[PDB]
Amino acid sequence: VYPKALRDEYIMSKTLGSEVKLAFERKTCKKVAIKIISKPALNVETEIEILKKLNHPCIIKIKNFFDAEDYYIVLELMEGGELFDKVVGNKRLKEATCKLYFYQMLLAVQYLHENGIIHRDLKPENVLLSSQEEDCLIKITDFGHSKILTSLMRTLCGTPTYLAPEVLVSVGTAGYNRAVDCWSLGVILFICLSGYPPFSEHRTQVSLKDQITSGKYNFIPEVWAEVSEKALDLVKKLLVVDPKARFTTEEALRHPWLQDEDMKRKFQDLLSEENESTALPQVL
Ligand SMILES: COc1cc(-c2cnc(N)c(-c3ccc(C(N)=O)cc3)c2)ccc1O
Repeated sequence: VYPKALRDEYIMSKTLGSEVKLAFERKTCKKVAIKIISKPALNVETEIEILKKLNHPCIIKIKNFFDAEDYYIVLELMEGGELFDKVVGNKRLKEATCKLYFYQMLLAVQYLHENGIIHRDLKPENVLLSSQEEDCLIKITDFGHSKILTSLMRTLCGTPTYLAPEVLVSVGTAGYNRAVDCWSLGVILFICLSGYPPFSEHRTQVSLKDQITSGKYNFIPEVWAEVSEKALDLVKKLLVVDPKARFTTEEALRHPWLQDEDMKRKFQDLLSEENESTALPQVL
């Protein structure tokens, strides 16, 4: 059974994932999502400490937290469910929709990056859709694995006299960890546009570690011929092996594919519409 303190504010309903439960807030009769996590502590102390501090349309907000036998985390409820469900089993979203979704993905991740945060676990199932409309807001979720951006920094201005070699060498590449969420975005954009994974083991004898390190991804021109060159061009620039050359969230946001005033207009429209709920009258 659930804590008295939890049951006291919420009315636990059905299951949504596995675990995430649906619940109603007593005060308001509004639907919320409650994530349960059994005992560990580190990932949560931080996911909360992060979520609490974050503030963006395309990042999931935390509504409440319960430290008990297990951990209960109360979040905004995304009604469209996971993005994974939209692409699983070679389903595929129309390009215009991918641009819409990916644009928000870029905004969200750029946001984290501006704030010294690295998600590190971006997958189709950590992206949630605000409704069942395929014209909806998406939100990034699952900050369990996030890093937060100085060891080297200090080590640097000192006596390199005893400093091991490997550490100085580590400098050239230091400070580029975020590049890994851009990889992941790349992988995601691929699956979305095509229907299929860039590096799977379906019909191929080359290892998976080797497809990825090489950069050589299963490219099936039959499916891709349906997809624009502008789109695919971007996928290519995110799936760069060298992280220093890889596209950043910003370079991606400046890419031709994303200079599309309609998709941006639709996102606007979509934005304000969510905000009508909270719209405070303001000074004129
Ligand atoms: C179609 O209905 C479904 C909804 C959900 C669902 C709805 N809202 C959410 N906030 C979440 C959710 C997903 C991931 C996490 C995380 N990993 O921390 C937290 C909350 C899920 C899921 C399936 C559905 O069929």
